[PDB]
Amino acid sequence: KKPPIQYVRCEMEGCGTVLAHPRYLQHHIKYQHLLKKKYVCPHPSCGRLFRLQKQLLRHAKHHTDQRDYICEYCARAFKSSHNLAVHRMIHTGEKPLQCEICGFTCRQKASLNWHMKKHDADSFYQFSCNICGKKFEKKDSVVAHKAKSHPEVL
Amino acid sequence: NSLKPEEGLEVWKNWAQTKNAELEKDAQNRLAPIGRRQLLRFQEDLISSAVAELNYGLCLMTREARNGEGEPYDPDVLYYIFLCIQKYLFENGRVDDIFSDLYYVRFTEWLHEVLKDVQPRVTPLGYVLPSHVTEEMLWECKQLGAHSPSTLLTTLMFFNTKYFLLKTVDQHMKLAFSKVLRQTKKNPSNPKDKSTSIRYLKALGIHQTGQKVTDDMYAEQTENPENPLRCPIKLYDFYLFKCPQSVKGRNDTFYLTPEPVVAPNSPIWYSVQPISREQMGQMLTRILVIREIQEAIAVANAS
Amino acid sequence: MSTRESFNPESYELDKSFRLTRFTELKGTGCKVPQDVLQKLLESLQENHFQEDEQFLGAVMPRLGIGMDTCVIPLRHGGLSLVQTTDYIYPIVDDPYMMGRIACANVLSDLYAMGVTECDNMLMLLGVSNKMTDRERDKVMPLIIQGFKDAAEEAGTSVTGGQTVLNPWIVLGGVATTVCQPNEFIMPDNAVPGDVLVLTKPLGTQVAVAVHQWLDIPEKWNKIKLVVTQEDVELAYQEAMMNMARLNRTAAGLMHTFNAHAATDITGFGILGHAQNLAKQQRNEVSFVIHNLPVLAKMAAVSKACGNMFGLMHGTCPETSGGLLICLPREQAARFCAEIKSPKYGEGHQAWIIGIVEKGNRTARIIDKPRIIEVAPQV
Amino acid sequence: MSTRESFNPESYELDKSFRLTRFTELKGTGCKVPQDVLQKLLESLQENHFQEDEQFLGAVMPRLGIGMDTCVIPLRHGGLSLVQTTDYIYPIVDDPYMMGRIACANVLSDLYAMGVTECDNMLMLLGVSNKMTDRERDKVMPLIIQGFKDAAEEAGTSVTGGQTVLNPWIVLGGVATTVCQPNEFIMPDNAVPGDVLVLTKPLGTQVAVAVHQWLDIPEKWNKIKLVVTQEDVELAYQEAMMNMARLNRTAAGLMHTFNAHAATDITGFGILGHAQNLAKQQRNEVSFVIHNLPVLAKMAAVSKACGNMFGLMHGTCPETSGGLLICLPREQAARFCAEIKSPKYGEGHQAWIIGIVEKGNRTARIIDKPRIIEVAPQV
Amino acid sequence: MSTRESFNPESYELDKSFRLTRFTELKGTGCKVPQDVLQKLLESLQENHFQEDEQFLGAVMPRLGIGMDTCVIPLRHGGLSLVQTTDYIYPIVDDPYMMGRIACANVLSDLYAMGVTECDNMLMLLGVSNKMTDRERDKVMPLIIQGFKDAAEEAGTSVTGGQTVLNPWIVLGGVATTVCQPNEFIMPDNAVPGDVLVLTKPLGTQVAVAVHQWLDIPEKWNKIKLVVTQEDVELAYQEAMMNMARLNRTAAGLMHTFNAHAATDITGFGILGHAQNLAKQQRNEVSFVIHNLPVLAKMAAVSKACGNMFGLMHGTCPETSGGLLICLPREQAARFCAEIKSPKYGEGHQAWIIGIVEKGNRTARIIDKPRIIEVAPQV
DNA sequence: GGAGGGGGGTGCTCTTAAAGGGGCAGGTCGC
DNA sequence: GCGACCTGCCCCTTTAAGAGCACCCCCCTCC
Ligand SMILES: [Zn+2]
Ligand SMILES: [Zn+2]
Ligand SMILES: [Zn+2]
Ligand SMILES: [Zn+2]
Ligand SMILES: [Zn+2]
Repeated sequence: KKPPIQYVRCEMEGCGTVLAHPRYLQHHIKYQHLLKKKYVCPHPSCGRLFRLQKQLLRHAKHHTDQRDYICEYCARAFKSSHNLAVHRMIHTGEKPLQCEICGFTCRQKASLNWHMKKHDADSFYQFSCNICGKKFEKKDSVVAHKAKSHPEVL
Repeated sequence: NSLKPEEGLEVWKNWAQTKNAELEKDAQNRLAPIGRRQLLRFQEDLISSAVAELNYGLCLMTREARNGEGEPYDPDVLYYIFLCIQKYLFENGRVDDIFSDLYYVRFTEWLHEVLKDVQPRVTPLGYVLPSHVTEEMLWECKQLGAHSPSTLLTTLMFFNTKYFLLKTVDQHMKLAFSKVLRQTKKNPSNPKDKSTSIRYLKALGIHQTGQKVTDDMYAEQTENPENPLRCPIKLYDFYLFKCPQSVKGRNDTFYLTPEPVVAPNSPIWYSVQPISREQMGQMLTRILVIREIQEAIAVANAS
Repeated sequence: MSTRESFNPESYELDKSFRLTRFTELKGTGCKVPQDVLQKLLESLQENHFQEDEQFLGAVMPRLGIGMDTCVIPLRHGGLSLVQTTDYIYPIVDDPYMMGRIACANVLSDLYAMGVTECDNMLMLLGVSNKMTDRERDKVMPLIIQGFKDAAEEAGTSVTGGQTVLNPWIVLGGVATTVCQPNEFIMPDNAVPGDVLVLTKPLGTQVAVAVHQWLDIPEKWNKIKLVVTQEDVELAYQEAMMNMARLNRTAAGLMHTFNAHAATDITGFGILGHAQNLAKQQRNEVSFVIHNLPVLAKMAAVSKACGNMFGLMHGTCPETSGGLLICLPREQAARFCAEIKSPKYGEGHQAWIIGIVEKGNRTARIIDKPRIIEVAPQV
Repeated sequence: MSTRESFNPESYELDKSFRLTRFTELKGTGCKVPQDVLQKLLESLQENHFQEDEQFLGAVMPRLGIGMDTCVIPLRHGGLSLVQTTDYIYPIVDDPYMMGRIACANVLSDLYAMGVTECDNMLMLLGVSNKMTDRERDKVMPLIIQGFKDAAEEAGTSVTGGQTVLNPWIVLGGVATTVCQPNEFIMPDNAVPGDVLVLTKPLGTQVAVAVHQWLDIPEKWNKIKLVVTQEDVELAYQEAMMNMARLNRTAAGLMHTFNAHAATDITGFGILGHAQNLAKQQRNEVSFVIHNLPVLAKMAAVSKACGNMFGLMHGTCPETSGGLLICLPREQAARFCAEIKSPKYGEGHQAWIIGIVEKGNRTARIIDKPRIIEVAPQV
Repeated sequence: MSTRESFNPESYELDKSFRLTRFTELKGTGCKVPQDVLQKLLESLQENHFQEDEQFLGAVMPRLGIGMDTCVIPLRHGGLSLVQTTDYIYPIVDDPYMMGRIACANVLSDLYAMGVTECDNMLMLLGVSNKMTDRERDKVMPLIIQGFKDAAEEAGTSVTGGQTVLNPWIVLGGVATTVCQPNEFIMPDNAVPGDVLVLTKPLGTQVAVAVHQWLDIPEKWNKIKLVVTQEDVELAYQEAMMNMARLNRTAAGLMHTFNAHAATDITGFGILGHAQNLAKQQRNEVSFVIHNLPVLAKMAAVSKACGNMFGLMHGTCPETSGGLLICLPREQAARFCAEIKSPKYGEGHQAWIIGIVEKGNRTARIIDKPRIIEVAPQV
């Protein structure tokens, strides 16, 4: 039932994203731009704000302590499947990423970001967040920084 | 000089003539390793011989090389003849090193087997027999020095086994870079003396503990002002300068396998994988044949 | 000419619609429409049994050389080895001078894969198109010849001799030969575990070349009008054309300097196809793994848009005049890129470490989710 | 398949309608429609101003070898000279295996024209047509490769490389390289007045091949039947096929024995096409005259039917894997032809003294009223 | 032996149409459609009212050591114990040799659940189908018996008796007995919160068996041919046959090493039923929860496609010669899987931690969305 | 009957920040 | 003078959590 692939771009300014199908364009527009909403996490002290309704359900996982994912080898409990997937790399002993200058291999991009400091590369990076001038390379990284740090809360 | 290439050329020519006669009388088709289609034959001249033909030709000489009397050569004179062959190759433009090049590995194996169970001969009325192979012989033939990674690695073995008197293979193998130490120990008596030497503890198993005597338990090298090309301290310093930085500070092995590819302006010559035991023994078997080292170890152990 | 920014047909008094690439029929799979079949045919050409000769009673050196590239043939006299290669590339660029230079560079690249810095002689095959007006042939072939000769001059050799034949598609190529001593070249069979792979030129040249052809056709352009604009496509075309016309002489020099074990040229097939070819030659049990993939700017997205036509991610995209895939230890590779990037001898050019030499299998592979390093547009 | 006397498409699970020559647009001119333009282009690619170098203040031997073919390149080591040739052609014979032998013989023909008898290496180019059916390719191409390797074996050489490309027309060829001392090749510039030119193979293979291809279609065959009988083609076709698969190696050896002042290969441009080229490089003021053209059986009459498509009489009839043209002295020629006719080992063949040599302008010419000799086919 | 090559009926003078599995009415629910009722019957035959004996004014192990399997039955002499088990499975694999090995392994698996690594004697029940012809009986039964004896040999025991009876379906099974000291077997009644369950064999063997028998019925295959290719079914069937024909001697031996509290086997009733039976036995108030479900590659897709036939995600699919569900502490379990993968004795196999143990009411459940682990067909 | 739209909920790949264990490097007390 | 012990700070790796797209599932639909 997979429809043929076509590419359509959100003509709205500030969103140059191109989507895999015309189907997804309606969902993108509605859930991102047109649907302007604000919610508050029910937790007494969270004080966070999420415009989508999907995000809150994920956020509820953070405040609770329900761990439904168990590693095959060490029987350790995780809150999300992808966290487990990253954990399994320890047991299989695989290091996918690799620095392109000194050939230094790591397991996660967080390690690589640390290594890039040795091979000083922020000089050629152009993007940066307005608050604390983080000096990122790409754009969505600034959004991730604004999410984890400089959080939007009440 | 000490080493004569004409003798090696003559021996190779005689063997090649005999082998060609054998092949032609057998009249069995056999194809050369060259690009053009031709029946395999061992050139009566060394230089024209292909890379593979020299290896196979050189391997069989260890078993078929004859003399005018017809008696097989003794191991020492045979090694001398091979050194003469190498000198001849160097003189006429060939750059191959029959003792170190990877394409000549089998020749080294056969030579090691020939020289494995050799012993000095007291057959002459004199109680000491002077081996034909000499220190100046290897120096002239570019076996020893800083020319190539393999020759330098062999040079360290030559000086290590002469001064530290590590005749046994195990004594060398137990050696490690951490154990070897270099101390200037500059003497104020002579201004700007700049004395330098490397010391190594000797494996003398005695009940008593502690350092009884500094000199008795240790062997120290010394600078050679007669030629800077021969100073063991200089070669050792140059050895470390051409080794990976990671290995320095390691106590596992001292000798590192040469890199198969090197250039005159290459910062590094050696890998991080220590030479194999078989290669260590093959290198040692050849070094002991030298006359200077032989008499030096004969005096040391006796005393 | 080199100085002129581009070849303008009007200036040479040719029809404006004239395009050199018109004569060829470009395909998504490149000139290598069959991959396995052409690979088997190439193996059959080099397939030889009598050369074993009882292995010459030992670990005899292979007359085939790499087996798949730059065969080395020992000579009867002098103890020398003849090292020659051949490669033919159809026109894929609109500037005949640059295309001839690209053909010469592609022909010479195979020698540089074995550290043969200097070349002795080069031959030239100059195919002439049947469907080419007599007047056009007199304005393009001189330019292609001049580019070939200039590239040969830049490589320290002179193009003497050759052959000229008529074919429906223009065929450009030649033979580069060198009579060198054993220490002059590097036999690619010494790879050991723990090494790293270095790429001297970015991937994705084929995509950049092909897309520039779509810039005029409105049917094909609309399929990617959203992913990639036109000015960036033109920039990628310029950079790929300039990249394909360099020479790997500096790569060979640093290869000798920095204790390289094995190397190969990424020409045709793909990076993965050539990596698999290289892995088979290794004496040890070493399997390559490629983690990164340098691709020209805005070329991975075009590959995604075009579906199975290109397939950059899987590494099966064909390349022309591609870089070297060296196998150096970690520290040497780290120093390798620094020296090549900013050398005193010549102009600077980047190099990336893309993989790690793993042990056991004698196979090549790309991780399921390789990282894409968008090469900056020479800024 | 070597022992098989002919090609049986039904024996390889192929429909009888399959013809190997079907994949090429065989024109009367053969490979190249023009000779003036092709000659000019070849001269352009064989010309380099920096090559002259004021003759190095002396009598430097040409670096282009013959000047037009089989370039000789001095080497750095031991005064050796690198002599290599390249030549590519398209299928003209239905038999696959015999086509490979013809292709191999064509490449080495240039090499044997310089006196070189033994070769070191020989790359090859396998152009597999995109129109070819997949099933046929897996069975037809191996026949060509095997035949080419067998011819290389006959030549005392091994094929240890090559390249495969896609091309509307099957393209076959290769490059042969020989590194030889100065006393192993003959520079063709010592011709002196009072000599005779010797052609070692019968002229007119292209006529037979083309007419045999026309055999099937009746539109053109109707008029050819008037001038010659059909049964002549079958034996003439076989003779042309076989004369294009025998190497000139024996003839090369006899040049050394018989003071061959110069030699060339008759291929592509025709007997008069190469007569002028061979003359232009002679350092002595000489001219060649062809008093006899030993045409193949009845092919001369067949050429009369088509006014210009073949043009044998004027001598500009393309030939493939043709014989040599040796300018021996008058006395030597007598024994040379006899020696090649009855060798000690055997397998002799006839050689014809096409003409003589006279002093004058550096040009070639076929007399206004040439005589024709109809070589007797062997059966 | 049939381990060297797959069982071919013709090799043993059997027709192509012959298949051993034809002698059983295979069904997706296993050899027991009303699993719940058979549990009641087994409880009825096990339960004995006199064994309580007023508790003997103390707390001592019961005759039915756990009330579900491997009764201990203490003896008189030397205070020893008599652990004895029985099991019967109808043929599920075409190969008779491997089928006999599977039956022996299933018979022995019950003892290994209690930690007993040695068997003094074993009996065999061999049933010959009525429908089987005489020519088949003397060709298949010897293979079955040879496989059974070979499996017994690997277990350090000997089959030294049994019984043979006629049956509509082939019935293959045995009975294993061991007389052991009180310290040689782990009584599976201990379990404390914080422990982690461990499985030694992947699930979904019944699905692989059923699918392999659907490759001959056109009606069934078309329903499932969409989701899985034939090669996947072949490799899954091979893996299941190899797994089902494997002894748990190593797991039983390691159980003592790593302080195992309780264990069982997954033969029949699925993973959930056996866990539920095990949970009731525990003295403490502990309930099991299973988060991971290792399944043979691609079998889960078939399981969900077929509908309410297997329900692996519900832990109800029956299994034959299944693994051990061992309850170990966290760090011991972490070490347990490491050692079983690469034992000192060699020939290791992977194991998984499929769940946790928590305070409850002596019950076992499976999370709503188990994380299906696709075990690859290693070697 | 139906393929297309609307509404909803979800897994997966990527990214970043926070937490944490290991190890290098001080200051203080004892011998 | 030399060492052991406590503690502080940095390095590098692993876990935790948000963003958004591609996807499926269900339902409805008027043509
Ligand atoms: Zn948008
Ligand atoms: Zn919250
Ligand atoms: Zn884990
Ligand atoms: Zn780095
Ligand atoms: Zn910030």
